[PDB]
Amino acid sequence: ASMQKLINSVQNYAWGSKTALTELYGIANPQQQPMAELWMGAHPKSSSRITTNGETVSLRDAIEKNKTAMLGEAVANRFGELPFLFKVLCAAQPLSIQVAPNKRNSEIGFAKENAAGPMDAAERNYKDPNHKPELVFALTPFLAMNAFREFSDIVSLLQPVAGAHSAIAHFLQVPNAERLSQLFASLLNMQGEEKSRALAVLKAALNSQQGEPWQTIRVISEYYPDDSGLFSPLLLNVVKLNPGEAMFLFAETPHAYLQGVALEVMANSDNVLRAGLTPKYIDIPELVANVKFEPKPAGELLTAPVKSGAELDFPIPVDDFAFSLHDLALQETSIGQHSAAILFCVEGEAVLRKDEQRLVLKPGESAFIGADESPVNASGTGRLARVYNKL
Repeated sequence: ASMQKLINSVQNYAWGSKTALTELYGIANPQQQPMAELWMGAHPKSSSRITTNGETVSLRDAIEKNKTAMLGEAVANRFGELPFLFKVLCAAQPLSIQVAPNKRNSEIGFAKENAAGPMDAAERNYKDPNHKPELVFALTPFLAMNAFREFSDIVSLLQPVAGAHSAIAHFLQVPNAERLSQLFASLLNMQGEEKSRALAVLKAALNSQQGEPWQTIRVISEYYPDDSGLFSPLLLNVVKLNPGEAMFLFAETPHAYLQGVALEVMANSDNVLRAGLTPKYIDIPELVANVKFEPKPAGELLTAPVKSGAELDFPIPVDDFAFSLHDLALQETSIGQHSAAILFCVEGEAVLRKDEQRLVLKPGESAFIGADESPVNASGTGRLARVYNKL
């Protein structure tokens, strides 16, 4: 079959929503497990499957058998694999702050660590040498953190808590990238009485400061009462994405997913460098070496999409993946690409057609389109998201 409806995995991580996938898409959950992520792709931990004959097969194994045909020649020769994983993300709670090292440093990190051999230890930062560019696209109102605030913004937010830590006072005295780096490291390295002091001052400020990002700190404190990451909304932009809005997560930049439901598209890497809101050991020197202490103005945080006909493209500044939304109507529109694609029904109902084959997707369902099977015609109502490669 030219178009392959996907059988996808749902990760039941303890942080996931017990209800979000059910309420959005009607996915069953009779025993009320946490449903954290719905995976669309060919990840070796849990590949999506396709149906042949009647038998199911791993999408990963199927691509493996047939790389050029499935991925296209460009993707096949550049990456050697499907170069992205596409998820629906549905936490019940705020998640860890993370930084993605760039490609060069991920390579260096992966090698530095092997030469001292241990994969599943807590000292380990680099599971592979890939970078991890990512886009998030809000499905429901989505609260996140991304990038450092303008320095003057940080100064204003830190004034009320100047007494929490001497690193704050030091930054306030000269608010520059050097002292921002020292502050960031100082905060994450707070211990014992130094840490209880700082957290006591912060929690007292919440009673006298109103609005954001103070409210965001309250939200986080429900789950991370004893985490130096509670100060992060004062350093990092807090963003409330409306459904349909997106943000690209650049390298070397702290970010976090705090509340809501989104699509996530990422390059393939299992590397996770944390920067707070975690009980795990953090290697602060390694983290600091992979952070660019440059402000990002709020006006620059969301990706500006571009509409052409029925297609809304979200320009991504890397080659690893591309992302577009497609309006559906009665009159078919042709959706084609030089690569493999995954198509996901965001809302309404999608009827895909390739020659004689018809495939209906309801919201939350997806299909894989191999490169050799492009283009397909789409009709119906609502919108289809597509992950692909523009190479």
